[PDB]
Amino acid sequence: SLSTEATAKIVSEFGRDANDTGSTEVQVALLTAQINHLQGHFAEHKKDHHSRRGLLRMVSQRRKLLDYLKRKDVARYTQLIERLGLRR
Amino acid sequence: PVIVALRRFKRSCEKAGVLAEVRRREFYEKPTTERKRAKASAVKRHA
Amino acid sequence: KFCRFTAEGVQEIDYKDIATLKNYITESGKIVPSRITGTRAKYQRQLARAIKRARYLSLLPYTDRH
Amino acid sequence: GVAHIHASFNNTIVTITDRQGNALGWATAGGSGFRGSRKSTPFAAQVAAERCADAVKEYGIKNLEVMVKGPGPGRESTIRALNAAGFRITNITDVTPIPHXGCRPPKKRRV
Amino acid sequence: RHYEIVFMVHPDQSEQVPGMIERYTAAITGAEGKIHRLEDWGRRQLAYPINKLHKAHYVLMNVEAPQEVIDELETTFRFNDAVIRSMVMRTKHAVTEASPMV
RNA sequence: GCUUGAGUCUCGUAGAGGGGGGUAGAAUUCCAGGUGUAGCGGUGAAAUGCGUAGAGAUCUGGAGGAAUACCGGUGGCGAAGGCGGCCCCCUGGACGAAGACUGACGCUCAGGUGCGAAAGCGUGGGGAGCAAACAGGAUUAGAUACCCUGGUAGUCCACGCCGUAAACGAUGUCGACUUGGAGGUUGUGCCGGCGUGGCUUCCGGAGCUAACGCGUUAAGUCGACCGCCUGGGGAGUACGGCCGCAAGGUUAAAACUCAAAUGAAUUGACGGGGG
Ligand SMILES: CN[C@@H]1[C@@H](O)[C@@H](O[C@@H]2[C@@H](O)[C@H](O[C@H]3O[C@H](CN)CC[C@H]3N)[C@@H](N)C[C@H]2N)OC[C@]1(C)O
Ligand SMILES: CN[C@@H]1[C@@H](O)[C@@H](O[C@@H]2[C@@H](O)[C@H](O[C@H]3O[C@H](CN)CC[C@H]3N)[C@@H](N)C[C@H]2N)OC[C@]1(C)O
Ligand SMILES: [K+]
Ligand SMILES: [K+]
Ligand SMILES: [K+]
Ligand SMILES: [K+]
Ligand SMILES: [K+]
Ligand SMILES: [K+]
Ligand SMILES: [Mg+2]
Ligand SMILES: [Mg+2]
Ligand SMILES: [Mg+2]
Ligand SMILES: [Mg+2]
Ligand SMILES: [Mg+2]
Ligand SMILES: [Mg+2]
Ligand SMILES: [Mg+2]
Ligand SMILES: [Mg+2]
Ligand SMILES: [Mg+2]
Ligand SMILES: [Mg+2]
Ligand SMILES: [Mg+2]
Ligand SMILES: [Mg+2]
Ligand SMILES: [Mg+2]
Ligand SMILES: [Mg+2]
Repeated sequence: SLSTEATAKIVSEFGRDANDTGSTEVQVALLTAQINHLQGHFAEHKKDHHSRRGLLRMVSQRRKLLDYLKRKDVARYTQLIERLGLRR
Repeated sequence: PVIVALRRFKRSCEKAGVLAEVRRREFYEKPTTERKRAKASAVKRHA
Repeated sequence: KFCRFTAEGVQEIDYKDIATLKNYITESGKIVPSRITGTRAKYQRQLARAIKRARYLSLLPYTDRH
Repeated sequence: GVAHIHASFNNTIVTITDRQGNALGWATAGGSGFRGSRKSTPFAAQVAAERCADAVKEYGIKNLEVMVKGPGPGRESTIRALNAAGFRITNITDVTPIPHXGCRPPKKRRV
Repeated sequence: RHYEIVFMVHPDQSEQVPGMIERYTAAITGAEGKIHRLEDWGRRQLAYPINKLHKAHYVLMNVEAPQEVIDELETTFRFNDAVIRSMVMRTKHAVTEASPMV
């Protein structure tokens, strides 16, 4: 999992404040960081199917949050995906 | 089971469970069969 | 009966504490079941791990015949 | 010396050895006038023990450590017969091999 | 990360252990680790024969260190023919109290 | 807009959860030697087999593979399949306590996609033990079996394929509600007790059910969405499609034919079931 220090930097970068942990932007940024981190794990551990199920949940959860944010506010959505390097 | 002394040897072999172990290891027991007997004995003591 | 590890409030069993561990093995060196010693389940698992680590380091025997 | 009792379900082998495992003499239930059902009995093992105790008359052994191996009928009666033959039975030790898992055993007999 | 390290030395190198302890802890301290506990139990009786031997010389070390330099130490144990056996274990915390042996 | 559903953060907890790497002890087999001598092995009884070219037994050394006794538990973990020595590395989920944060972001899901025991298939390794096939010995009226002696694929590893099982709780997922009793396991709060959570086993109330039974982990009382059934046989077969190296999987008829087939429970009778 992502460290306390890496988590706290993401929360500061994308949150309103240090305690805005629930923001859609923060959640998406945290999932993105962990998804990106795990690419190295699965490159080595191709048959770790059990852990990969957890990865796919992160992918699905991110998709659902991005979809929520898009219709709630496309301007926030558009910036977020640009900053994180997401196609959508 | 290192050891009237002969009765003491019998008792030490009962407690290590030597003969029970050997008898159980004579023939292969499928995992399905082993789980089945574990359940049946669990139910038994629970009665 | 009764769990001594809950009585003493120990966090871990410690593989180094051979004095204690020797109370939980038979003369054959086999781990004694919790039903006989009255150890609690959580401590029985810690105990089994401690004994196995001690056996590896040759602080306890695996068997009466090495 | 050491008395090694190989007590199987079908037969008993008694080998008397020195304390370094060099064999001095031996006898078996099967080579003592018992075949089939009769070979795998405590009495046949008793008779095997006596004839093995006879087979090492020359070496002049006084003390016997006893090593019992296997599940068979002639575990105890063999030991008694050595005591009856007049050995100082100093030790009785079970050395029956037990795997700590080991190899898959043969399939169950559907008899 | 916190590690507990036991190693057993061949009993005909009891005199080489003071060196070993110095050299192995130079590796830890040089990589900016702590030694939290270091105990030499001396020659003990083995519970079973290891490579014909009936005795061995034990050392305990509780260490805080990077993963990397503990990997280096295990490969040192691997090829050092004096070191007959070793365990490295993670601990949750630093341990400084005297062990039940000492 | 709101915070109660759903999420995020902080700190901890238990765990055979997964992937990778290393290592330990027991045992089997084989090889090399020492001692030793006529049997061993096997069965209901035998025989094949092994043994005087020295077996079996016993001791020492070596090799190699596979599996991890005890702990061990109606114990634990996992979506299911499944997962068990010890150690490390990488990693998934669950749970609890305090608060803070987002603000319905939810539930279900045809098609789709992924995972999926064992056997099997491909290439390359490995091979102790076990063991389809096979061979011999018995048994028998016969015995292509059961039993015995051997024994090849395979079982193991890497990578790929297959996609099925009584893959079962024969019980789809999610949410709410509705008397009790006795256990287990795992958090946590206040003073051996008294609370508060999670998971789980057994009994049983109302109710439900053809009955058997289920019974707050429902087969009760309701709501959302999906999958599926429509007499037995012919048939999960044929033909066509799709998938597969193949084995085959998957989707899936019709003619013809019968008046039943079926579930649960009841009384007997019967058993090479028990008392
Ligand atoms: C597939 N790889 C596995 C690897 O995942 C790991 O297995 C662990 C196993 O060590 C743990 O269990 C073991 O270690 C525990 C402490 N870490 C204590 C109990 C012990 N049985 C399990 N709780 C989880 C498995 N995935 O170690 C064994 C292995 C075979 O290499
Ligand atoms: C339903 N039967 C229950 C059985 O489930 C179990 O219940 C425990 C209960 O004893 C625990 O609680 C009790 O025991 C705790 C022990 N650390 C301390 C607090 C005390 N209230 C709960 N935290 C969890 C339940 N599942 O143990 C007690 C019982 C009565 O036999
Ligand atoms: K070494
Ligand atoms: K949908
Ligand atoms: K083979
Ligand atoms: K009825
Ligand atoms: K077809
Ligand atoms: K019809
Ligand atoms: Mg984990
Ligand atoms: Mg397979
Ligand atoms: Mg193959
Ligand atoms: Mg065979
Ligand atoms: Mg056969
Ligand atoms: Mg099916
Ligand atoms: Mg199953
Ligand atoms: Mg089932
Ligand atoms: Mg079904
Ligand atoms: Mg679903
Ligand atoms: Mg569970
Ligand atoms: Mg009930
Ligand atoms: Mg019904
Ligand atoms: Mg078909």
